[PDB]
Amino acid sequence: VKYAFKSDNLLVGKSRRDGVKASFKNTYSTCRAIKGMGVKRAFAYLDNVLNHKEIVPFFKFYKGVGRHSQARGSGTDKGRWPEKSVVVVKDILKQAVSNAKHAHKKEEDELYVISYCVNRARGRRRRTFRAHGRISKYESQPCHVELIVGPKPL
Amino acid sequence: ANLRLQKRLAADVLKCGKRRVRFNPAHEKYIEQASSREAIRSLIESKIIAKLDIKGSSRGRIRARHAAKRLGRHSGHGKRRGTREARMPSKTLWIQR
Amino acid sequence: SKGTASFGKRHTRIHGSCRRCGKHSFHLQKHECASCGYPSAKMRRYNWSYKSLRRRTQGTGSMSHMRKVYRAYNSGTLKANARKY
Amino acid sequence: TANKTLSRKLRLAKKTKTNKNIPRWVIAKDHLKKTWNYKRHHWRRSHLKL
Amino acid sequence: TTQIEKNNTIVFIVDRRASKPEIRKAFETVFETKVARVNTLITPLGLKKAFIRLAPDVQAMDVASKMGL
RNA sequence: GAGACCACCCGGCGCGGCGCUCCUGUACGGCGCAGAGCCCUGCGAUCGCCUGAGGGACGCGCCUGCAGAGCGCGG
RNA sequence: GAAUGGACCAACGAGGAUCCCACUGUCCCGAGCCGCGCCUCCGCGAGCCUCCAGCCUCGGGAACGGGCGAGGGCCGGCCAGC
RNA sequence: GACCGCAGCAGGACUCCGGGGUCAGCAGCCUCUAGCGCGGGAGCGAACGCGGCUCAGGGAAGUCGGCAAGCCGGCUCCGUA
RNA sequence: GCAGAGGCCCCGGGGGCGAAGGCGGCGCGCAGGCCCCGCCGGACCGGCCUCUGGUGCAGAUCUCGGCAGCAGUAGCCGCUACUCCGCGCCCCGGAGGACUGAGGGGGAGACGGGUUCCGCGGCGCCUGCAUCUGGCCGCGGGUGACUCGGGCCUAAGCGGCGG
RNA sequence: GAGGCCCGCCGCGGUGCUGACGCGCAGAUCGCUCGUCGGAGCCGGGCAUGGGGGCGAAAGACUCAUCGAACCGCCUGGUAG
RNA sequence: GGACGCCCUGCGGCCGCUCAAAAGACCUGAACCCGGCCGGCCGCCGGCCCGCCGGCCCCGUCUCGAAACACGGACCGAGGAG
Repeated sequence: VKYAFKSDNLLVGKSRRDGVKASFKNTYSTCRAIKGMGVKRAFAYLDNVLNHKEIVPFFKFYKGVGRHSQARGSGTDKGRWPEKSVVVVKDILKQAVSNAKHAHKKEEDELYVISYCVNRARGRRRRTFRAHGRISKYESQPCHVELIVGPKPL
Repeated sequence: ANLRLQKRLAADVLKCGKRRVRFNPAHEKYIEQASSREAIRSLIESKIIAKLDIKGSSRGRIRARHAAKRLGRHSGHGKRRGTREARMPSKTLWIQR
Repeated sequence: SKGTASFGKRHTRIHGSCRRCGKHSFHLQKHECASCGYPSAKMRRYNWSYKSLRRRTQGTGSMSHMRKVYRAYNSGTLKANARKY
Repeated sequence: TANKTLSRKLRLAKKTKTNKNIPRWVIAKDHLKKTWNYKRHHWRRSHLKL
Repeated sequence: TTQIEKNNTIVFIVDRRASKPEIRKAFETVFETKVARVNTLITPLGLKKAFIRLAPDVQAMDVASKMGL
């Protein structure tokens, strides 16, 4: 009941993490960027994003995201380099690729990221002290990351 | 590790601040093992732990300026920022006379 | 000045623990328990606050003697009474 | 405070003694499920005798 | 243990309503020993800790060994 | 040469040197038959000389030197 | 208008006015510079508001409309300012 | 550095001891001893804001008003309606 | 239409061969609404007649609970400041550079807190970034007096007094 | 060597910028500037005076962020054309 | 109250296990709200194969008169007044 991608006899490996303490917005974009990529390209893309060589393009949460030179061909001028999100996503995509190799003996080359589902989660609710003796919230926005690897489109 | 217990214990034994206590950069593991004043005293005798000198301010320039003010070199009207009465009180001069 | 700075000057105990009721309500200057009523022989019980009466009343505590005596009257105290009478 | 009264020292003492978590064995014996003293206090947030 | 070996002193938790004369006599009667001095503090937890220094002739190590310390 | 970010104009960049020019104003040191004087034959603020010196540079020219143009991404 | 005090100012005054000298970007008339914030990134992350909706011009209308009547504009999504 | 203000709140809250130099100074400016590097890091060097610095010639013409800045300032000796 | 009460439901109403509830789709009724089917669910539920009522919500600056867009936005602007190397953390050690500058960001008391103290281990929480840090969490300890202070004396004051 | 004398440090006040702040550092702060600084001074502890009362170099100020009459509970689910 | 194997530096994941069922820190699990994937480009009413044409101001409310530049209302669930 925790996996969105309902399998349809495709023999595709799956991994996930629940209550990840990262931004939901900055993790959804990281997973959206890797979708459709061979897991070898995705590992080198995520590594490049950490070295700032490549950029995670933000298609949904773009308000306040700076336009950068690296996002020229992405389809959106806006983009960023989330570091905590990339570390988390890489772990899930390494577990997914390991699960698919052990379960169906697929090769890493013929595995492509096929589906993802980042959902919002309940956050740690710390407090923020405002002026005129008032207390507000500093609630986090954690995420349930789901990464699936599979043969290729068509 | 956190050798803050051993810089507190050695400050007590050497009777100095923890800013004067210096450990050998090497033999750090031996300092880590010590957790008692006696096992700190042993490392002080070994010289693994040592204290620095107070290293206060040089008075060499100050003793030269005072020596030349004794000759009269540095006390002209420009260098006087206090009243003649404040510098030397008339009452004191009358009492001595 | 009226509030935060003046709250800084708060460093004294206006009230203390009551011997009779063990609440932080014994005034140390006037020597009177605001809740207990001590040093008075009688307890301070006011019918305007029935909630105050309910917080400290017979039955809030152990009632160790009364419980014993009530059971004994429902057992063999009544017989001892008739023997004395 | 350094010049404490005995009566005050003894009331404060009980608070330190009763500031203890539920023993793990007691949770197993009573099948408590909820596992927190709640009566526990923290010196910075608590206002004992206030 | 260092106190019992070097300062000939046995540390004993006692009733808080007890007094240094009563502690000295009680330790002497129960342990069959001679006590030169008693020093006592009421712990932060309410208990009373009494440092019983045994007389120089008596050896606290022997009394502690009989006790089980 | 252009700019908040982007974009724009250009690209084997660029770093460190060598000249040129310009900025400040004559470097440390050595020397002196300079120096008020002093007490010692030593001290001494200063002065001249070497020294339009030295130091500096983001401007121009050059390279004598390390370098420098993706099997990165799209396509 | 005379202890509902009248008149009178030496010395005082973070009191209220007027002028002179001095002085300065107050100004003519602005300009360059230095830090910090801003801005971009990494990690954190609120409050407030909210029928909807968010381009105009005219007309009617509770006589001063984003929405109605008639015209004229208008890919859509953002950013820094304002 | 743990108290009291919702908070490990550029907010308050009583005392004790108090080195050196410059100086009239327990002032300001540096320092010995002792303590220590604070709810985070980089890049850039926009407007604008804030905390400053300077500005030709004139000198309050600005403004409700010289607001703000600037001038002046220590000591010694003259000289004072 | 709702919730309960008294009856009925021809062999004694419908139910683990699937009740209520939830979800999607019909049909029926002018409509309030009702009914069926599938799927989830997992133990109860009605039609009709009579009876009873704390009986039907879009508003009340409505109460309470969740929670959106703003929005990865505003912000994380005091107290001069960190750097290199090493198990390398804002830990720690060494080395440079600083700062608080003896009405100290120094060392101690009174009060107020009440274990915050110390050692060992740890990061699930908190440390508004991080943590291998810590005042945080767990465990085990810690305050010794003829001479110091209370106690004692009296002050301002307050209580007591045949009454 | 006098003075409710003057300059000026801490202290104690709080003038101006009609500065910052104003979803603050803060339900009155922060920065400069300023009033004063041997005195009708300042500060701590104890103590007294209590709500139509107190206390007031008087401003209807102050009385625990509350004041032209405190706060707590109750009358009270007061009454409202 | 989670067999075993597979993995992972580890965290944790995947397989499945117990069970009637995960019912897995817990019964059912609505709305608001949001992420994946597939389909469209869209408010309401009417007509038709269905994106075109025609019509349509934001309710509740006092009021002579409210779309009002009058007032209350972000949204949804529960409670809520003869």
